[PDB]
Amino acid sequence: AKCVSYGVSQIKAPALHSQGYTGSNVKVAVIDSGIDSSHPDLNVAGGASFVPSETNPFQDNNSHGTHVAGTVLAVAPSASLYAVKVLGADGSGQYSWIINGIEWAIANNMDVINMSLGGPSGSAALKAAVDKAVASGVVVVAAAGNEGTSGSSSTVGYPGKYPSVIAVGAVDSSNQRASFSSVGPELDVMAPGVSICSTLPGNKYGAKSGTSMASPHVAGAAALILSKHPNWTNTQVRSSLENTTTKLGNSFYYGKGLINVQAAAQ
Ligand code: NA
Repeated sequence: AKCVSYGVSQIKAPALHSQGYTGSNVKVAVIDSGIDSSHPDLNVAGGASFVPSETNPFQDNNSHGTHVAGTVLAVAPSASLYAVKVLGADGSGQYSWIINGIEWAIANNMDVINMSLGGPSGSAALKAAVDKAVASGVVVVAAAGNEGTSGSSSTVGYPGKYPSVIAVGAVDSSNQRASFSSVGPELDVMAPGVSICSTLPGNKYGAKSGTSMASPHVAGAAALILSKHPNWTNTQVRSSLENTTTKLGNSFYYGKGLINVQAAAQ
């Protein structure tokens, strides 16, 4: 059959879906390792690859992007997906490629960007890309990272670390922060990211854990909110999202807490 991550119910999407809103007409760029468009439960509307060795953004050699992309879809089934391939088959990519995929989203008028990816070093140009995307009105979401903790140090990666990005940590089914989830003052909200079941390449399904799994729930969520309020700006979308979370533990670890889409959409 299939699975829908349990995070769809947990972030309260079904209520949006039941109000009639499902991400309709919202453009979401899934900045990852491609998306296997050949999957039946997955419809990709377009995309582009910045990985020179891997020229087909609709071919996913890793599984990462298909999974992440199926999670967005699960939260917002009618969203339009763009596969922006910046991570090759090993799971890694240049910062350059990433900016390139980010510059492609701005230019193609994406409404939402999901980056379930991260690096330990800052880039002023990656920082400029995300800032420009947000300035262009795109809602940018990224994984907060899977670096655990380190004393008092922020373990939030880049770009999750920039203030213009919404960095998403991961919770499990019982809202407990996942051991691996990065922490730090830049962590903004949480979403499920432990053993999340989603689509895989070759008419498959599988679960994975990671802030990368959390990120797409928050991105599919912004797409639900948009479909209900297409005139809201990104700033508005994002604010509703942070302002209506279910508070959990302290902020260094959980951020503002878990997102509640029913509430966010108002
Ligand atoms: Na941030």
